[PDB]
Amino acid sequence: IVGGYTCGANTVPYQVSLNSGYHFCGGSLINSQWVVSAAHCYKSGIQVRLGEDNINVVEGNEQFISASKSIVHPSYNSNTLNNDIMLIKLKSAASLXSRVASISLPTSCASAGTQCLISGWGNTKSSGTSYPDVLKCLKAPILSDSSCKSAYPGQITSNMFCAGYLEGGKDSCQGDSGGPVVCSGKLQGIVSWGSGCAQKNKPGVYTKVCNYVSWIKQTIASN
Amino acid sequence: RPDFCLEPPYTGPCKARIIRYFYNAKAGLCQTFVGGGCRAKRNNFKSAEDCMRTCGGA
Ligand SMILES: [Ca+2]
Ligand SMILES: [Ca+2]
Ligand code: NA
Repeated sequence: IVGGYTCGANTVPYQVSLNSGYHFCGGSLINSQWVVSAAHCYKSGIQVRLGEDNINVVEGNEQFISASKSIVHPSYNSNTLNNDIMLIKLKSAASLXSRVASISLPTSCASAGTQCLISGWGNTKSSGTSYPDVLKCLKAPILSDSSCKSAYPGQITSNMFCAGYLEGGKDSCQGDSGGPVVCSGKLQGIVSWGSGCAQKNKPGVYTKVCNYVSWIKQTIASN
Repeated sequence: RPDFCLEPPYTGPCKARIIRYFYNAKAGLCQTFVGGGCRAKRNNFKSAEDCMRTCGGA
């Protein structure tokens, strides 16, 4: 997260870290046994780390649970990045309380201008590299489909949306993928891609979760 | 033909922070870099062994 702020220990209870010997992606807990992340975050031997703040130190509220299933959307296109969503089943149910909690799926899509909370342990620099110990947060608005397409000609599908600030300086970055974009208590997006990070005229692109609600519910229930 | 082993490492547009390997012709060895998770070029390996086998001596 570039241009953000320190969330505070466990202030984003649904945020999880995907670990494969180190942190490589984020995710959002939607129930005691399931996590939503990005399809490009599909990796081998994933371990989900819940209740995390400082990703480099054991603080006492962590729950490390291995992934028992990692289901990439059947229509994920690795070239266009369309349908960039993945569902991870936890090998054992996570203990939910305040520090570890699920986030609700949307009942309807969000409109342009809606303020959302984006979080993660990704790069905090637009130029260069610096990864935080603690979870970072960022308030950013959902942008119009028209502005998103103008920023990325011939690249934005109906399953993607832009969010951020066109002047640059605030954005999600490498290490944030799979993480949440929560608006009014609903998980509306998944950190996906963008041209660099926090660059002028290049807002972050996110997977439009509201288009997958039925698929998410049915897939989870059938696994 | 252009040797893909001599192309600079490409993180890509996706925002994962996956540690991958690329052959650094200047240093003469396979080094680590951050792969974003999508649109990978060929000088992007999962291990030092894969990188050395494919690009060693380039
Ligand atoms: Ca910790
Ligand atoms: Ca290296
Ligand atoms: Na802390």
